Amino acid sequence: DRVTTQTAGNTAINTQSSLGVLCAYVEDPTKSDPPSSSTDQPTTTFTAIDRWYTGRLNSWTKAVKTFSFQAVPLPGAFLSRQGGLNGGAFTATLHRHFLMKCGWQVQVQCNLTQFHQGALLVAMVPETTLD
Amino acid sequence: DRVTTQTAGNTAINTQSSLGVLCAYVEDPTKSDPPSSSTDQPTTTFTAIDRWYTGRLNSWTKAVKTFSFQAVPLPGAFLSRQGGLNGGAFTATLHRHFLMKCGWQVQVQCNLTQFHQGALLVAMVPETTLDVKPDGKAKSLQELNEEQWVEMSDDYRTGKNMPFQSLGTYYRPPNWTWGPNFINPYQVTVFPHQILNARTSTSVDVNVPYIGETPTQSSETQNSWTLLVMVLVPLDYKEGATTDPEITFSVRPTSPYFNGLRNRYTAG
Amino acid sequence: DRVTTQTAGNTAINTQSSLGVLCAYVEDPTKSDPPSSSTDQPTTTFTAIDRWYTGRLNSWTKAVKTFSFQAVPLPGAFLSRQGGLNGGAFTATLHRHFLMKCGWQVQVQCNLTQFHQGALLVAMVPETTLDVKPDGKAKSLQELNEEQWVEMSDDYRTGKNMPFQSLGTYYRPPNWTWGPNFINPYQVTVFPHQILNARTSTSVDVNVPYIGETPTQSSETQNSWTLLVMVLVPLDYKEGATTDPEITFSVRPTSPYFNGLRNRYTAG
Amino acid sequence: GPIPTAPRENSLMFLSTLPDDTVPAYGNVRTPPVNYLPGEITDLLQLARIPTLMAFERVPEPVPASDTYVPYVAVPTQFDDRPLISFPITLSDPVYQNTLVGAISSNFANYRGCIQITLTFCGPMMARGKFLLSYSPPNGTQPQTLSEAMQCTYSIWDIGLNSSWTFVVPYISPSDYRETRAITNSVYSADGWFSLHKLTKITLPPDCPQSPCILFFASAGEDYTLRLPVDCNPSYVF
Amino acid sequence: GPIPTAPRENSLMFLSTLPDDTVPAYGNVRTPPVNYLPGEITDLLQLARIPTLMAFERVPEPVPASDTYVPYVAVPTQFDDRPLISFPITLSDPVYQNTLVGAISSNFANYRGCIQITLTFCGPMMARGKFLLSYSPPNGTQPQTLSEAMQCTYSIWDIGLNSSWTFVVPYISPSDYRETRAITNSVYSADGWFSLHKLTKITLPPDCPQSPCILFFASAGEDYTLRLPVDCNPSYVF
Amino acid sequence: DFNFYSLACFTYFRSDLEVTVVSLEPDLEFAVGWFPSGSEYQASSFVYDQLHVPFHFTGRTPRAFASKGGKVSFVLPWNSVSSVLPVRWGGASKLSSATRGLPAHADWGTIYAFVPRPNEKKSTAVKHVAVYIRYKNARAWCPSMLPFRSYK
Amino acid sequence: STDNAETGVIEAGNTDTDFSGELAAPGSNHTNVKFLFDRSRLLNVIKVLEKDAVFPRPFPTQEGAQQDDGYFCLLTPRPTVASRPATRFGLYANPSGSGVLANTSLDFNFYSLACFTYFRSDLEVTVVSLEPDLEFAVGWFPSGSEYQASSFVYDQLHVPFHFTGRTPRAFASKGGKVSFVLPWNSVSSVLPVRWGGASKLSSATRGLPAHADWGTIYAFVPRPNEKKSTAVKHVAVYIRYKNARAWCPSMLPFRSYK
Amino acid sequence: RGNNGNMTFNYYANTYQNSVDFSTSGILNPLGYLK
Amino acid sequence: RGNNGNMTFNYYANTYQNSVDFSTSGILNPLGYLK
Repeated sequence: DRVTTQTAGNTAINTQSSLGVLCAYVEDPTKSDPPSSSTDQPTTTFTAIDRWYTGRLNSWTKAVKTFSFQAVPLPGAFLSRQGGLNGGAFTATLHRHFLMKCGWQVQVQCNLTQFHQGALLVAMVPETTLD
Repeated sequence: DRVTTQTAGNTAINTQSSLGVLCAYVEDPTKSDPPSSSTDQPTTTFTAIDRWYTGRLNSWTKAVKTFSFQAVPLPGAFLSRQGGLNGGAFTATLHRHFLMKCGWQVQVQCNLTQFHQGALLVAMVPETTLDVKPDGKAKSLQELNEEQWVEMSDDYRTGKNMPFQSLGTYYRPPNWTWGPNFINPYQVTVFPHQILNARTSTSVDVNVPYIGETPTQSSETQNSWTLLVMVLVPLDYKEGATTDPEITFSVRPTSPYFNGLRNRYTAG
Repeated sequence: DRVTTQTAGNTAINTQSSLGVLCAYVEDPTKSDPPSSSTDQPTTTFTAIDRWYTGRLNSWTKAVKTFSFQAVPLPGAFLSRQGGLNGGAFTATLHRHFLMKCGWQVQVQCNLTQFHQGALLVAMVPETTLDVKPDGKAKSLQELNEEQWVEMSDDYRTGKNMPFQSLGTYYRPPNWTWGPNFINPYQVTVFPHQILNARTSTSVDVNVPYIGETPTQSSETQNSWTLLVMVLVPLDYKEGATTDPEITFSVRPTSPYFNGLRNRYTAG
Repeated sequence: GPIPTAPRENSLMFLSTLPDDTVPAYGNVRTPPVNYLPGEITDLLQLARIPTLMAFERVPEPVPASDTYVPYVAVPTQFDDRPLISFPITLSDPVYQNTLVGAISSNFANYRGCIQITLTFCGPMMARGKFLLSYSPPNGTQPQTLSEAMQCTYSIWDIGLNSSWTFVVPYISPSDYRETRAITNSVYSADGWFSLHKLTKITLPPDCPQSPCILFFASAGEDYTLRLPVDCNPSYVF
Repeated sequence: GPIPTAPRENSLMFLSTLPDDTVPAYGNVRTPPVNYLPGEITDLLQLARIPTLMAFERVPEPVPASDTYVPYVAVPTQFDDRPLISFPITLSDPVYQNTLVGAISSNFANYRGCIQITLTFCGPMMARGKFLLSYSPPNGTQPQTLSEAMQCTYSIWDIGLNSSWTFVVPYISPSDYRETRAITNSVYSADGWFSLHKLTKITLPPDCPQSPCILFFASAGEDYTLRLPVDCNPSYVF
Repeated sequence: DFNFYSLACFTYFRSDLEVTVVSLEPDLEFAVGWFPSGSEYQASSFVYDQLHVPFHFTGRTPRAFASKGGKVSFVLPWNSVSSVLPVRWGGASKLSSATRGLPAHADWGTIYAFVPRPNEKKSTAVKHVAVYIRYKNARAWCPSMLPFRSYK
Repeated sequence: STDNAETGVIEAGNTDTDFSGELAAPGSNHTNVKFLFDRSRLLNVIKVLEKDAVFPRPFPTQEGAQQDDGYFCLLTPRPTVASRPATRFGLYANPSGSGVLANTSLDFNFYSLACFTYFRSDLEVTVVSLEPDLEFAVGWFPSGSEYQASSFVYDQLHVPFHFTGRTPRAFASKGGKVSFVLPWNSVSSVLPVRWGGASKLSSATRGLPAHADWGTIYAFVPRPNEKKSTAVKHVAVYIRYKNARAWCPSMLPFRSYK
Repeated sequence: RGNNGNMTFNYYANTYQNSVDFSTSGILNPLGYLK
Repeated sequence: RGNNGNMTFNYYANTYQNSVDFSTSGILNPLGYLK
């Protein structure tokens, strides 16, 4: 079951080497209540923000030492357009609302093949000022 | 029942001289289907665009002649920020979608009182190119400030001044005489309308659904509904009364469907 | 299920990269009736012609351009012994019967591996005169060895070079421009086909029934099915890899009907 | 008695598209039946659904001859923030000109439904990489940036065991039907752009060949429909 | 066998108003349906019933330009025993020329039913007054006196909380239908006169503006009917 | 169509269209060629027996040959990509350099009249043809204005 | 979605396969084979016989042959030359030279949408005069038949035998038109759009089918041979395919990018 | 009904004599209401 | 059906208006299958 094509809105991303989806720290990070601390009607999801957004990181090289890292803040990368991560309607909604609550689905791609060795740790780390 | 406070989202607008809400051409312009001509999932309504937006028109004066008018294109006033009509999340959604379908709720306020006479015709008029100059370019806010009211004359009665393609040097230039985007000024009361008479009310209500040549239309170019405020009886008063009463308007979109999600619009 | 060994008679061919068998244009090209247009008893199948026959094509190289192709006419390759395709009892039955009706099972093998890139389109294409020179005579094996691949150009795209009757000295010689036996090279994937990609497989399977303008056709002249092997992506590799990979093909006839038993064919 | 009749004004007119039969001259003819022959074509959309090769120019700038059009786009190692290939969704464009979808549809005035673009990676099995395939709605300027492609309808395609990706171009139109041929280049005929961006670079072990190629197919979706047959273009015969 | 037929003398005649269909050339065409679009107009009398503005000259005698026609009549303070405004009930008269009732009806030969005249007082709320609205049958001389208007069909309209008065002109005709256009100015085309008289003067507290205005609308009653469509007047295009 | 705008009086219109073609020249043999909305004229000729035969004599779209002094009559469906025809229009067809109020496909197609004879047969005398249209199953939406009538 | 195009089968996908959406509703069926080809189109332009013809000889025709070119029309979508079936289509780009200009014909509308290998239909034939007020008649003979090339004498007027016979003759009125539908008359089951075989065992041409036709038509004046003037008259041929059926999906012609 | 009188018999089918719209999945109405 | 609208009445018999083949003794099919 290494071939998985995950669909969200008008965007579908594909991989042929899927290790599965790490669901932490609940069995489904989409199962969630209206935020109890604000009494105005929330602006909920719609199909043009129910989609994936893709950005670029810097190239990995031989000269990159052990434990060297890149930090991508969320939603800060959308606000700063880090790595070309234009967020469209989602960023337009971010700049027009005082509060924001969401989870995240992330997938990182790196184009390795055979005759190469190395390992990359890809983690969602709360909470950082590394940016 | 002249006191009505109508609530939409986080915005509530109030009047104490309500004549009722003109519901044309269906019993409820909010009752409506997903647009059948696009198969992607539409971006439907949410509570931060389920609200009213308020803008300012130019002042009504004694010198404003009969049938002089102001044209407010919808959604074009949001795109152009005409009269300070910033649309926030709604305009941000407009610039990021190729298609847009909605109806409109409009209320126009003008602060009359006793010892004043005059009448304003407030109509939603499909379909107009009245926001565009005769050379084919849209009016800027400086030009809309300089008018200060569009005078009715031979042009705009016959459609002689509507935007056109020039034939070029190959053809004889024809005598342009008539066009279908005329205003017949005596007949503007066929449209969904109310009259802002100084005698009886300070505000009017018109409620219209989506209409079009297609079940959805392009967000950037459509002018399927236009808020037309036209003088029927000129202002008169004795000296000491309030000179230059102001005209404001409040606009709410109903049942919006957005299609073709893409990046923010940049002109060519 | 990539390991499949298909058995027919005394011959069994094996592959470990099977993409499946392309069954077009019926669910089974072996399901078929005695041909209704001949009333003599047909010579039906038996276990020494219920078998596979194997032949060799020319080597695929770096220098082979895009859409260059090899044409294998069926049953014409058996009649001409093209690529060493001796047909034994099947060819002996072909030369002794006036009519022949059958389908075909074909498998083409090419010995790719990793560190190579390229793609081969392998299609059964009805109906071709691609085995014939533009002068109207069929290609000899020396000429098929000298090509070594047929280059796509202006001719074979428009049908300009297909065999023709000359008009003679009585008429003006016309400018020949078009013919219906063209190859539109971008559209060859309409036919029953598979792609021999270097990435995923070393062999392909296509299974076709009998078709024709008549419910049976003459044994000597028919070209109702042609095995077309066409380059989509040229070969590339670094030095030290295997130069010049070979292309072999395996051909099996399905449900043969022979009519008009007579002596061995001698040309006029 | 003679039946009183009133012949209409269009009497004796020959109309080429008249939906009615004419008089038979040579009836009582039985043709040979067709039980044996398979592959019967009821509807031309059955062949429209079959993927066929698109066409692009091979490489800029110098080419030995301009006729060298090719069904694939080569992927160079060099990185610049522009798409590798892009073409408008306009069925009269040369990229569809020799596909079955373009050739069949060009003899019709209108289309409805989705175009299905199929990609095939023809490089070596050891190659690894990722591509972003993006469909843009019509705009005042065609998007070129990967950040701009990310804001549109997009899918990320991973190189791996399965070699192919079928990208369904969504049907986003103001009208129920769209024009096949862009005469005036209006919104009803040109439905934006499809673009290919590389997400990551293609990585290779040593002694792999450089610049692998992505093979392109165009095909009709299952909801695809054609309407109003028109006169053909006889340009192919000259 | 051939059916015996007798073609009539009017064979091959094209008749523009023929109540029959012709041969289809391009059938089997499905159009996009129209579920979404509201405001469907079944009958033009639905727009005839909608009130629209009449037209009169503003003031006698000097005017800057004669094109200054106005949808209201100003009410002066001066008293003289003549009506403020009067117009014939004749649907080709210029007072109906740019109303929807006159414009729709002018393309028809005959009408039946009542015309509904709607008045609107646009003066200040502090104004008080009374008006006599009178419809006169046809006569050898048009009535001008308030005593003569009182002898006709009349209603007294009071200025107060409700600003508008709908005056239904009664249908009093010798024939069942009436001519839209007064060619010969007969009794069948000109149905008398409507007139406005002031009953009392309009009274104002000080600092009110002088000369308030009455806004005029023309509209079709619920019994209004039109018959026999005729050729249009193309005068508007020149 | 002066008769249409004298009673439109509405914003949107849809109907089928009966087309009738009448020659203004006596005893003319002529034929009618039609191509739908969004289509175009095929502008070339082919040679038969050294006579140039134009391609508009044929095609998949309806061709109607009148007799000598005859008439042509047929009804056409609503063929547009659009739902209805806009009587008046405020939008724009393109995003750039378009003209406001000019719809692109508010039509039932285009017709033309041609002599059914090759290009070699020609004389200088120009001949004329009148076009008649009739609206079948007409429906209307969105009540609107009627044109201004001048008081001069 | 992920696929393998090397399979040869690709499932026709929808918007909802990868993204959020739904199927576009069907609204037309004009790609139906029985609907599409059932429309009339110009086949060929032939000259009108005013005398008993001599049928064109088979190829290669040599010098001095006395024959009447340009009068006979094969009812074929396939290309023809000199009223005989052809493989390559030919045309003439320049006037200058010496020799006979052979008539050639095609159905461009058919090959623009064939797109298939085998075809069978009945054939409505419509015959329209290019000359005004012409009185003319249409003679047809089926596939495998031939023209009867002689005349008989009535009252010292030579009357050609093609005025009669068992095959259909249709007399048009003065300025009238001829229309009739023909059955599939071949010995073959279907018409090959493209063909790879050979008709003979010796000296045949590959790709030239012998009986891929609905017969041959010709136009003639219904007057004897003594009534003749020098002015040549012309007739256009229209064909319509009735109850069209197709088999074996195939290619569409190459479109040049110049 | 429309301007049609020959009601007895129709020779051509409805989908050839007229268009019909595709599926997606007197007494007069007033053009305006007051609340 | 085909491009035919006059469905109500046929004057000539089927074997005269069309050919028929002699006896010997929508939803779309896919043109290819995988095993």
